[PDB]
Amino acid sequence: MTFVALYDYESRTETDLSFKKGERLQIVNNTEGDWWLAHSLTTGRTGYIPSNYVAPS
Amino acid sequence: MTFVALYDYESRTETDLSFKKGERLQIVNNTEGDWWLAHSLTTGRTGYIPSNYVAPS
Repeated sequence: MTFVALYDYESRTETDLSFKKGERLQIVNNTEGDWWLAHSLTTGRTGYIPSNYVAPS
Repeated sequence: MTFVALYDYESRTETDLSFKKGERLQIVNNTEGDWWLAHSLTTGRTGYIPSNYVAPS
């Protein structure tokens, strides 16, 4: 349930978490699901998506 | 490899993808890994993290 940061990470947006190597992090249960980088074949746009919003096909 | 959007989603940041129900989406292989919502026990801050940057403990 608990994880440790392996590397420093600096936030790029208002929503990501900055952290230093060694921090202890706990995953937050979330209705959105894991986020994935996705490319829309329909529109050609690309960006992160909430995985609970999609299904295989 | 291909997914279908089950719901409309409007972008909240510069990095997420907006899409409409029915779009076909392809996952992009990514060095960052899936993103997770996490709470730092070390700093008390909370936000999304790249899962490849951490390890269980």
